[PDB]
Amino acid sequence: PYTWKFLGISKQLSLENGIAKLNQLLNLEVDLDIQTIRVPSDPDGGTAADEYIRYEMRLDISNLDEGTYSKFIFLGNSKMEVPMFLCYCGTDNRNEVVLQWLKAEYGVIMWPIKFEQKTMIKLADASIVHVTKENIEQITWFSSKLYFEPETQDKNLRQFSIEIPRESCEGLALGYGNTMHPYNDAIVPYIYNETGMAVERLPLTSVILAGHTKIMRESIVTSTRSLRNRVLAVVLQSIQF
Amino acid sequence: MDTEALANYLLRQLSSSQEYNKKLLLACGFQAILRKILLDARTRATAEGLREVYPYHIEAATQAFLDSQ
Amino acid sequence: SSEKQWERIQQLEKEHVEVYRELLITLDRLYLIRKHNHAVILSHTQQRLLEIRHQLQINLEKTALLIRLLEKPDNTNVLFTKLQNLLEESNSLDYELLQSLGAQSSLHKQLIESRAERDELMSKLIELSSKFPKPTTAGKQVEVEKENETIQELMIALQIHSGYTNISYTI
Amino acid sequence: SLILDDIILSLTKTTLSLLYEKSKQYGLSSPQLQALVRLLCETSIIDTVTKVYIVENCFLPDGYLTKELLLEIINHLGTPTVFSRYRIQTPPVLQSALCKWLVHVNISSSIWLHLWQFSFLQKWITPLVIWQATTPVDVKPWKLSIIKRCAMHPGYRDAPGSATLILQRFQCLVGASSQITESIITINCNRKTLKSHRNLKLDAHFLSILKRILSRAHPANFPADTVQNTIDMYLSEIHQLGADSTVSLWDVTSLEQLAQNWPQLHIPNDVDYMMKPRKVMSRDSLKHLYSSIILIKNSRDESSSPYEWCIWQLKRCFAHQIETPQEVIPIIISVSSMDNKLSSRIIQTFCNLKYLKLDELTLKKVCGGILPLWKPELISGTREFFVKFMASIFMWSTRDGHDNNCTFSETCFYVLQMITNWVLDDKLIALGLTLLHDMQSLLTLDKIFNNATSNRFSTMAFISSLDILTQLSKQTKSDYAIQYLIVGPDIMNKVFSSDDPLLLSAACRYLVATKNKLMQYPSTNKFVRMQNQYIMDLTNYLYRNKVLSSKSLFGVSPDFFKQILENLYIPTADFKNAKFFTITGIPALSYICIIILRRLETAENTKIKFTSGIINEETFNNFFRVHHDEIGQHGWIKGVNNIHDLRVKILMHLSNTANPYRDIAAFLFTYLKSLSKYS
Amino acid sequence: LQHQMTIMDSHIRTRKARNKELWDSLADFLKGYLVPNLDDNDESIDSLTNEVMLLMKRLIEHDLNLTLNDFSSKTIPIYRLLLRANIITVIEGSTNPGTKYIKLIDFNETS
DNA sequence: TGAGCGGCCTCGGCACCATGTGACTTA
DNA sequence: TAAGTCACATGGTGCCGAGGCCGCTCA
Repeated sequence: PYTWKFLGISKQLSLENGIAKLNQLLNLEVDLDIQTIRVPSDPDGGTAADEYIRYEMRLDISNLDEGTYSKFIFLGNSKMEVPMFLCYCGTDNRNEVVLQWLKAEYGVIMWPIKFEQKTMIKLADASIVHVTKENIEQITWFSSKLYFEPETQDKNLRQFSIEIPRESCEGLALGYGNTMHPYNDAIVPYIYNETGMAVERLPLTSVILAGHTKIMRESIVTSTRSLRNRVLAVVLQSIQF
Repeated sequence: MDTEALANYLLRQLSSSQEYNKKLLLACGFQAILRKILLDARTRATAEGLREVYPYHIEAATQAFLDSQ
Repeated sequence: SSEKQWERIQQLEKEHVEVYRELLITLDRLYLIRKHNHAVILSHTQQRLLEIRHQLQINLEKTALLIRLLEKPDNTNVLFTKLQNLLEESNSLDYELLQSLGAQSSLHKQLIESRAERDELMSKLIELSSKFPKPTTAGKQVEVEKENETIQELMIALQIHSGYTNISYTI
Repeated sequence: SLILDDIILSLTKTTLSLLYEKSKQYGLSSPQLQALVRLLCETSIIDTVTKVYIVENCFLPDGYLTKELLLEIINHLGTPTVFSRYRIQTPPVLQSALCKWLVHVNISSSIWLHLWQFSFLQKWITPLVIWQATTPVDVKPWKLSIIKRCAMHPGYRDAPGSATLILQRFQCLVGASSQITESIITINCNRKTLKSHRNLKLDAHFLSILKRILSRAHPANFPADTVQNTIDMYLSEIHQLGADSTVSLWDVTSLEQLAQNWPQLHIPNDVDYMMKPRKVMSRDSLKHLYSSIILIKNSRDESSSPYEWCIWQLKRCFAHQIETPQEVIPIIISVSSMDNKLSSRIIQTFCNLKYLKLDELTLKKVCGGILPLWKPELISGTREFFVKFMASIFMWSTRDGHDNNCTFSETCFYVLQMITNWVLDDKLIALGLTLLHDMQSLLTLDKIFNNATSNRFSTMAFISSLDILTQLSKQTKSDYAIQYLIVGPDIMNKVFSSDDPLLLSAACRYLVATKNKLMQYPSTNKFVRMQNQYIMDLTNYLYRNKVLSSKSLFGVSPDFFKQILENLYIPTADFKNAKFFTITGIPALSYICIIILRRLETAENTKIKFTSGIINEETFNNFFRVHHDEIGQHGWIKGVNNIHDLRVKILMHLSNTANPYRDIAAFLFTYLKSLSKYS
Repeated sequence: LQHQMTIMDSHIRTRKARNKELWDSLADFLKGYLVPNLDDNDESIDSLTNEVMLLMKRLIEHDLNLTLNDFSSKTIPIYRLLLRANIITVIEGSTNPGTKYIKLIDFNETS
């Protein structure tokens, strides 16, 4: 239950320099981690300019809950119109101090990120593909639940959900064929063919993967302590102009 | 419902300024009894491991309290 | 059901004027091609006169059976009342257009003079800002400031809670 | 007034009524309010119901509340303690009503917070300590500890909900002072008591009384509208609570501050806060001037922070990234309407087809906010770029098939306003006039501006261009070329054929202006005979009724014009070839003349009304035939005996100061020797 | 800015001044109002006031040895006034039960 | 101006699946 | 020691009757 709030950044800011100023301001050492991930390793997802820069800023004091574990995750690519976004979990009041310092030090323009319906479908696609230490990608199947809150006159239809079990989801994926985006290619077309609902047009408020994560229109909350690389990448292509 | 309302309850139970102060101190003592009894109830519930308290917990706590009083 | 009739005759008259305009255009270009062999590359100065003769034929027909219906007021046909409704809504808003245009033009003049004034002010302030010179222990200072804050807040608390009858802003 | 403090010194029944009525008429001054509250608090011979009636009905300030009034009030809000027994206890209902009246109107924040621990004051202290907390540095963990300690304290009633409101305001304000939402969780979770606390009533009858008193008070100091807005925003701050040597630019609070430390001023890189938007001077008191201050402190170039902020927040609006693309659009418009480099950069990077496809509404708004003020830096290449942009938007509008789409016409109106700004200056006037001619060429194409599918947007753009041409023709001091006032015959005859009365009036205005300019020009040039052709065709179409005898009308020979009349059935063939070719026969001016005739009948109180719904020679003759003896004596428009006299009398009424059709009457009064005497 | 250019063509002192002003204002307040209203120590206000300033100086300097032992019977109303302000921490010592260690809450933190 | 019905809505009690962790077993 | 099965105790979503204030609302 770690909600991730997403904010975009107008500039490619380099964090390996100047973080000592943040350490002096906050009177505590942060555990900045540098990684260079290549998310679209699939040939159909692109084979060039796939490298990202992943920063994991962490206000490390103690490890009991998110009151002392408000992580910060930054992702960046210099070959894009918008070059950087951040996402941070927890509810500590030092996080907005970190954001204010980031603004006042790098001169960046920061705005909250809202996901569209197709963006949420692509994020649900991204959050099942897991990278393994043997450098392979594994699709872990979760019993999804598309959850809608339509606005109709006289509040005729307040809300309606579409629950899809795990074995039915993998059966739909195997029926479509060998694909790496199951929801956008197999689940959503099956829903459209059966019930007539275009879920990329309907007001979709959340899709819930049971036991793993439940992404919303403005936040992503995950049972897992971190956020995988595919979700970060899909958020990064989401905010492009 | 303030402590002065409980003082009003006590005076209408018994039926100037100095007696009002006496009754206000009595209301403070009554609140102290209730807080101590509820603290003992949580202590015994946590001893048994239950998150909430139950009537037998607080009955045993108040019998132990009135045994000493 | 009368509103349905008016809506229906509305799209019928829209399609009617559309098909008549394009029919007139196709008829005139058909005459041009049939008199020539393939001359279809006529200039803008000729296509415009084709548009002019189209426009005068259109408004001449409008006036022509405007003569036919408005000459004798029957006051019984509903098309007659439709003509007065259309006319009274057409001529109603004519003055407000020019009034709003003139007011917004005066607004535009105000924009022009305000922009000129701000351009002058920015020019002067850039000239002045280039003439100013460039911009150029504290361990006990923060401690004595903290002591000042604690002493003044304790003074506020003692002045209020003791019922002292002179509360003032003591620096 | 002096009656108020005279009654006050008298009090040191009739006096109460006099004080009430003089407060309801004048209102007391700040020393008068001080003396009144000092007299009311110290004595107790006055009845308590009259005390609360005074503080709810008589205390009416006139100007600023001085600090001494607040200090005197604070002296009376205390309670007798073990260190102060000589002073008497102020009645708690009087204290609560005085705090409520204070609601009606760093040290002082702690003063009000330490008075918040009083139980009976808590229902009205809370708006004061909310409104005092305006800055993130105001809150502190000791304040939070005191608020939580008094909130969770028993023996109180209003403390949970109101203190939860205080903590919610603090959480919405600072975003620091490590997390206090779990402290809110420890306090009540009913969402009902603080729901009633978050909306507060201020006795709007007393608000109206103070409103009228303050409106009677000082000119240009508290006008009524700003007072109502300030009260409304102070209430809405309660309502929406559910969700050292150098000086920084934030800490500067007054215009005096900027002077002595301008060379010691440090501009911060906090662009989003200072560009995105009170009687107290603070960081947000001078937030208006920050954008200009950055461009003064850092010399103007296309790398400064406000330019990048405007570019980025406009790309966000075009890419549908922002939730509300109407909060930052006025900010971008206000910043970039001036400061020519930023506006030129926005025009170069956004005024094209690609960003038109993304969002045409925001592009229309930025064209309304940038184009009317722009003046080019490079004269060459501007015309070709603007022709390309207008062609692109015209293809984009016309491929849709919907003629209701008015973006091209609206941006055309904006660029005609830009041409107005260009021709206001004597330099680069040829570029503006050529762009005006290009816009006139685009506006008159029969894809949006037709005789069947009307478009009044295009007519408005056209009459705006004609108005700018008339205002340009009156400038003698500018030696522009003579060829830039004509628009070709192909536009003029087409817009003469168009049935729009305002557009015909604008065309007559353009002809009147260009002839009054062309009178000093030689009488035989390439364009003088062109203007002569214009006026002879327009006069023949408007008044003469001699179309068939002319050589041509609007470039069309009258044989075709007669052949259209052939096979064109008319119910009465008395006068067919001259019935509807006049001022009453024009499609845009037929019923207008009938309205004018009816108003002339109403003005003269004529018993006879023109029953026929068309003014022509046949109807005029029949109207005199049916009522000959009534027309002969009295009961109709005086001084009119024929249809020509009727048209002249109509033209008199169109020349009055009540219609937007002045210019057609002046055109007929100018270029007609018979009508030259009616000028 | 034109005026400032014409003028220019031709700090710790108020911090310490306000510190000393707060010191003497507190001294006048305690020597004239609070102790005389307490009217204890047989109207010898200064003898008790010396101990009062000692306790206040220990409170401002945040002495860790402050407790209820050094408060006399005359200073008990003063301590009750301080407690009513809710600006002090009342915590019983773990090493010495019954001795309530007393210090002011931090008036300067920005957490 | 004053009583007055209706959507709202939150309290909270209940119902049920969902969930994370220690204890214990398997390899 | 990595992984698995287990009941267990708490988290949480949905549901609904009670009741309150609100929101005009109409005479």
